[PDB]
Amino acid sequence: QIQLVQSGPELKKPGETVKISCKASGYMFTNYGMNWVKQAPGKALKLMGWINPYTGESTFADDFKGRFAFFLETSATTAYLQINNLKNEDMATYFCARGTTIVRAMDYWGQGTSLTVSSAKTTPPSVYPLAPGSAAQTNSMVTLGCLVKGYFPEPVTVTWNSGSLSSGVHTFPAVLQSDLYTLSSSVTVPSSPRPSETVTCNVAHPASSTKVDKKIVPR
Amino acid sequence: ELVMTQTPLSLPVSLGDQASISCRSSQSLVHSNGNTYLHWYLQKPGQSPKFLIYKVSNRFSGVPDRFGGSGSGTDFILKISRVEAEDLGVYFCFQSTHFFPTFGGGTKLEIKSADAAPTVSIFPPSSEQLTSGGASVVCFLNNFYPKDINVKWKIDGSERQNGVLNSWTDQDSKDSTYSMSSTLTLTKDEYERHNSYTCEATHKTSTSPIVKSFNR
Ligand SMILES: CN1C(=O)[C@@H]2[C@H](C1=O)[C@]1(Cl)C(Cl)=C(Cl)[C@@]2(Cl)C1(Cl)Cl
Repeated sequence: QIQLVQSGPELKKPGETVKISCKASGYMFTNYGMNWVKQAPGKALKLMGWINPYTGESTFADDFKGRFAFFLETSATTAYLQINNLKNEDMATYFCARGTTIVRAMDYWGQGTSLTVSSAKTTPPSVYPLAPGSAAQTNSMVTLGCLVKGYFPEPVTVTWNSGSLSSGVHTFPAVLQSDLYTLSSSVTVPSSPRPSETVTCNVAHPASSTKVDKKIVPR
Repeated sequence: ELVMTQTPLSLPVSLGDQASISCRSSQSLVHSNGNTYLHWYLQKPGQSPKFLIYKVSNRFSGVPDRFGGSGSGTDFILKISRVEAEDLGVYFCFQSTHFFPTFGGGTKLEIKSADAAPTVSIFPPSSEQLTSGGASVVCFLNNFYPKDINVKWKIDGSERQNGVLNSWTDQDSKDSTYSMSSTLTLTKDEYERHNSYTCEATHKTSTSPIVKSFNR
């Protein structure tokens, strides 16, 4: 019954302000405090603070002063986390979580809200074929790849042979290089079916409505 | 502030086996009121953290019998008698005895399997990237185990620790191995200034690094 449904992903530029909602249900919204937690990519959970119930007081960790606010629209049992004057270090995922006073802990957590802060403008990726460079060679299998470079924002969807190829593939998380993202994906197939049987990566970027195919030819 | 230190960072286990992880506070968590506010949470890849144990040894509703929390003062332990696949993920301890509640850094419960050397492949800058004025050399070190691996890049026989971006996949669903991608990005001028480009992988499966190179 208890549900904490958070608002969708956010894309903002430094200096802007963001409002992340947390819609609660299945419980008496006015009897529990709402906590907010920040988690930077692959890092530990960090408690930002919370907003007491019947009283309406908010506590903030030292790291979250001046630009942060907690408030709620009880008539709709929703809690908000407002971040003004966005900084790059504000980029992370945010969690809303119910607090249970007697135990001094958060019990039910929201699904999480990802926040990206960047001055970069939408940009479709550049897709390059990664075929072997005339060295090494024989054995039972061959690895091929595709470099998806210079796109924004995330994400990108990579498939091989329209998704028919699945077991031999490894698509890696994107990394930021100067306001822009780059990811790579490898596929390993038996050396007998290639180039005999075509192998092509398909890169799609919704953000910019982009769909690109790149057949891997002996480069 | 209360520092919560968890160990290990990664705990490889075989499903069905027992698992035990530690959480230590820089200050005793025993409150003046007698309670010890040390809790545990399970965060699954992509999912919201889940409430597991409260006040040291009390199981939150719905939490399986196999989860047991113990310890006192500054030292705590969370034990899983028989690990199931649903238990894999990152465990976090959290204290709220001392103003400004703090979390431990986490312990990732992963799968143990036999050692596996990485499969390393190097790819020179594509022709269309070059034409466009760019030059990235990519190296794949795939399906290896354990997860600890270091990759070095040498340009004309000398190490380059710059222009390098690395990315790592999560443990593989069907074979429990790990994979890494490392790409050396350099200016086209630079690329056209050197001949040899090598990708060196160091893994416990070998006394000698695995080297993949090409000379343009
Ligand atoms: C009301 N309220 C609070 O005072 C805080 C939060 C909350 O929901 C949590 Cl989740 C609970 Cl409950 C208590 Cl009490 C603390 Cl101090 C912690 Cl433990 Cl951070």
